[PDB]
Amino acid sequence: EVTDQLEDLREHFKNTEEGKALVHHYEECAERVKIQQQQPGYADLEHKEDCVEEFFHLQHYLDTATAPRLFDKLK
Amino acid sequence: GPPSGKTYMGWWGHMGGPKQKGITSYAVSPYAQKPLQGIFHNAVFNSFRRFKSQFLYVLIPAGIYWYWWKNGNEYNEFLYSKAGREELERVNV
Amino acid sequence: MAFRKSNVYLSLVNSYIIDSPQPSSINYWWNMGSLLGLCLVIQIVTGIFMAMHYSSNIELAFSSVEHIMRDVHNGYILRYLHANGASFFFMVMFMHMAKGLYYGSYRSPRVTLWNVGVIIFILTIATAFLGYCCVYGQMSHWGATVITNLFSAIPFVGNDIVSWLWGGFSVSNPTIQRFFALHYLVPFIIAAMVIMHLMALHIHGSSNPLGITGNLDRIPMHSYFIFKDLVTVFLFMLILALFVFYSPNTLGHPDNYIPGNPLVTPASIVPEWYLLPFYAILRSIPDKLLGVITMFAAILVLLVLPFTDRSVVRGNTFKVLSKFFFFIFVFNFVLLGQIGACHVEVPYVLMGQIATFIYFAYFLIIVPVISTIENVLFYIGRVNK
Amino acid sequence: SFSSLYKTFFKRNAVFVGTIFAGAFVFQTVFDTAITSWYENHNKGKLWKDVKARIAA
Amino acid sequence: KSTYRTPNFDDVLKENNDADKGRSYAYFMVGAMGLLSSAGAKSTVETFISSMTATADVLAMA
Amino acid sequence: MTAAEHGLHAPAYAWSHNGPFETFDHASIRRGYQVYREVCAACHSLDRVAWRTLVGVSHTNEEVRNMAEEFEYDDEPDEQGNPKKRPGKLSDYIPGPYPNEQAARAANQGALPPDLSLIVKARHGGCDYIFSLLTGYPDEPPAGVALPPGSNYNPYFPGGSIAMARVLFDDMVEYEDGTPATTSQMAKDVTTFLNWCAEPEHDERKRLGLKTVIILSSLYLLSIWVKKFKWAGIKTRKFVFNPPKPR
Amino acid sequence: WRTLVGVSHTNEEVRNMAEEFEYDDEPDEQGNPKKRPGKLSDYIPGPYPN
Ligand code: HEC
Ligand code: HEM
Ligand code: HEM
Repeated sequence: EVTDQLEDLREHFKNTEEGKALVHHYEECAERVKIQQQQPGYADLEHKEDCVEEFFHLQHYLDTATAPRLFDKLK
Repeated sequence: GPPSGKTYMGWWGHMGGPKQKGITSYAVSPYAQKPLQGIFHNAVFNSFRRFKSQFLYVLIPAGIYWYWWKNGNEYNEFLYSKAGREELERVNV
Repeated sequence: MAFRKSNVYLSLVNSYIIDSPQPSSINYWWNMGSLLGLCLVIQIVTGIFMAMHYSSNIELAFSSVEHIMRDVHNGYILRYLHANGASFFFMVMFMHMAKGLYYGSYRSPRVTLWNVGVIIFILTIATAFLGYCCVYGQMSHWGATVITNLFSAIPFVGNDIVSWLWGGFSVSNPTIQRFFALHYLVPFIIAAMVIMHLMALHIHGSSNPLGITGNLDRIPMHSYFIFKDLVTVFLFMLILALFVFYSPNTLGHPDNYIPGNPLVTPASIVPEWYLLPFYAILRSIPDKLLGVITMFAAILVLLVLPFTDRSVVRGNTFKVLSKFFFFIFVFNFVLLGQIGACHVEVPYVLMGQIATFIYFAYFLIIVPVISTIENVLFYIGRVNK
Repeated sequence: SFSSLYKTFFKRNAVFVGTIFAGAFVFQTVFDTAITSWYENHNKGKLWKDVKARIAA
Repeated sequence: KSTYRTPNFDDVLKENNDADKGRSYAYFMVGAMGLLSSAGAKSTVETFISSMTATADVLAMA
Repeated sequence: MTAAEHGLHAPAYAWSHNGPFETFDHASIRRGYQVYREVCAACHSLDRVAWRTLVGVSHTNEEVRNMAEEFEYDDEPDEQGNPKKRPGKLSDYIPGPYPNEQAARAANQGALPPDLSLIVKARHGGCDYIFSLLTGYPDEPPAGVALPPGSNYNPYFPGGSIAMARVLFDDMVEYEDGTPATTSQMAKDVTTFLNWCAEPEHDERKRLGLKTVIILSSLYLLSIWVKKFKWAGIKTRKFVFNPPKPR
Repeated sequence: WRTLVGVSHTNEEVRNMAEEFEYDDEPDEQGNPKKRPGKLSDYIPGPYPN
């Protein structure tokens, strides 16, 4: 019944004050990029926006948050 | 053996300094002294004197190059981000 | 006379170590030379005791170093001692050269001593390069490939020099066996040049931080500077022991534990950290021939120093502008190494170019101008007219 | 009895260096034991003897 | 000022100047440095010799 | 380069061996060998680790002899010169799954799986990078990432596009001591095991470092005292100057 | 094989003997062992495998 401790920590810090802002930025980017993918001629644009930056901001926050607390839980 | 050239250092007895009269040395035995005398006074006071006299020459150029390096690092990190790709292709091409 | 005086060999030992008149006022920056001798003894002993187990074929180089780390008793002690001791060899050597640069120990009597030290610096750079290539990791192969593909820029005989250095058509088993044979040979040439360094130092004695003549108050080297050197020797052993036992792979690049693969480029071909300033001086010039000319001129620009120092007093001990510009030079060298560690990107190209210009303008432009200004200010500050 | 202390241990250099080597022998044994015991006691539960006792129980 | 008027060393002279006491204090420190230097030199020489002794790769094939 | 091309820098987890007096959790080395043998050994080799070095770290002597007998190696040829196989001993090495690089590249979409003997030391970040690479597989790549077919996304791999699929899932390995094998627990165990395979001298090296640092710090302080003692007679000199009579 | 060229045979005369013998190749894309007709860089083979 013991589920993954890192995923529990990542959910707990996604549901915080900073984490909801950072997932709002990433979801806003993902909406804009799926709208850009719906446009015709998208495969011949040669500059396609990707949300690696917003995912990296969110994941770096979650890494700094869950880095010191996890190995206490890990037996 | 053969003699070497004119040097500016002799040996014990014929060093090559000038003649000395009137300079008188006094030195007491270390076995009558206190080693580690004054190390706490000179640890906090003489050390601050030496640091205060000699830190602007070491701290202004270190601050200059560290500010230059930090500014260049921040400009590079801005350039290869998503917000500065127009300036990236402009200053790259 | 005493037996340490009348003997053949003990008179050499006596006049260089025991009875050698050192000035009374020299400080702990004069311990760097004895620390370099200790460093070189450490490197030679640990390198022989690892050459007893190292196999210099291209298929056995990395695995034999890995055998030294794993199967040889206290072999990690020898390997980390060799790597961190080479890094500390260059740390202490940069302090030795910077002491000669600050206190003006290159000047009119000690010019031959300065040139022999520059020869030792060239040979130690070359020895560190060859021994780094002996590991045959990923950084060894690509560092050897870049720095021996540099010599294909010479217009007439460039490819001939390159295929003679390589022993083939790329860095391969001939090149690795040349590099182990020469990495064994060269530190004995360094030890001979260290003996010649000691001869040229012995004919005129050490300078002191004041720059004035040390011939008046002088102290025998035994029982005074033996223990003043023993202090820094034990401090050097302490910091080297910390860097060997607790943080043993800090100064090394982590790519070297990849086996040497010629078909895979590791996306940042970077030498050891003590070669990064000359690597940045290389990469600042956008030409292959002028880059290697500029790197060799960066090493050989130390020989213009006793002819461009137009100052009439020796050493920056009592010179405000020479102090300030010496430390601008030192932190320019640090910034140049930090530039050479990085990629070839947009601010770093111009930063390394301006820092290379500063590195060359210190010896040729800054020092004569500043020293002439200080001569004139020293005159008119105390001449009343 | 500092006169007796000096005259015994520090007057003759042979007895001096002999006491240095005897102390170095006793020091090597005792100090190596002390560092081994402190290291193995600081790392309790993480060494193979403790993992082996856990497997045994 | 005469040369027979020796200057003030009083700030560096120790108040008691017993000979055996000060010499035992100096030679105890020199002997402690030689003590730990002997231990370190033994450990260093045994390190290099034990590196030369054998390897685990052949002690397994013993 | 871009942040995706550098990769995401792995954070600093509190390992049980970070720190100048710490040691490997050897039960974690045992559990990490279990997750290596049950998961990682299908595609990854361990060509530098002998069986005999596992003894006294994670298993017993009779415990390693059974695994070495479970594998098979090449023997000296028989009296007729035919090739011959042999059940292994302690002195042999841990065998990799593929006989050559071309077999590995045939089995893994053309990407060669690296040998995990030195990969904690071979990558910047070390155990943090290995743990973050093994667990940091997003279920969805971020929107806009042109991903090649057969390449999964991992933000910690430099470039983002790694060819190792996510191989750590919950309760895939039944641990011997009843440790609850989540994905992060199994990642902590294999990262401790791969760090042991990188630096198996780690415990003894920190032990000798404590001995050496204590002896050299004591020698440095004693040498400072001996320097000040030998130099006191020169350090407290006094010069007076009564200027001489003219001739 | 390349040392015999210019001593007792010619180049196209040594190549035929080297092609008559067969050595090991680099393995193919599937990692299977593979044999290769020999060339001038290869060595004169012995009659027995061990
Ligand atoms: C099956 C196929 C597997 C399994 C079961 C594992 N790995 Fe991984 N791995 C695999 C491939 C094809 C690659 C190459 C990826 C690429 O270069 O695109 C890898 C890579 C790694 C790496 C290197 C990461 C890097 O280069 O930055 C590591 C550290 C790694 N693999 C570890 C690992 C561990 C610890 C495993 C199980 C416990 C494991 N792999 C399983 C293919 C496969
Ligand atoms: C001038 C002094 C020396 C310097 C500066 C020097 C420098 C180096 C360096 C930097 C390395 C690479 C270390 C690594 O990253 O693993 C190295 C490796 C090596 N050196 Fe030296 N070296 C010196 C003396 C010697 C001598 C004289 C020998 C031969 C007897 C030697 C034998 C080796 C060997 C065998 C390696 C192989 C790789 C290893 O195990 O470290 N060294 N050297
Ligand atoms: C293996 C490397 C070297 C060794 C063993 C060595 C050794 C020494 C020693 C023992 C001294 C006397 C102590 C001292 O003054 O510090 C000395 C002095 C000197 N060395 Fe070096 N040295 C080396 C490299 C160099 C280098 C690279 C230079 C610079 C080019 C250099 C220039 C000098 C100078 C100028 C002095 C005299 C300083 C003075 O006393 O005023 N040496 N060397």
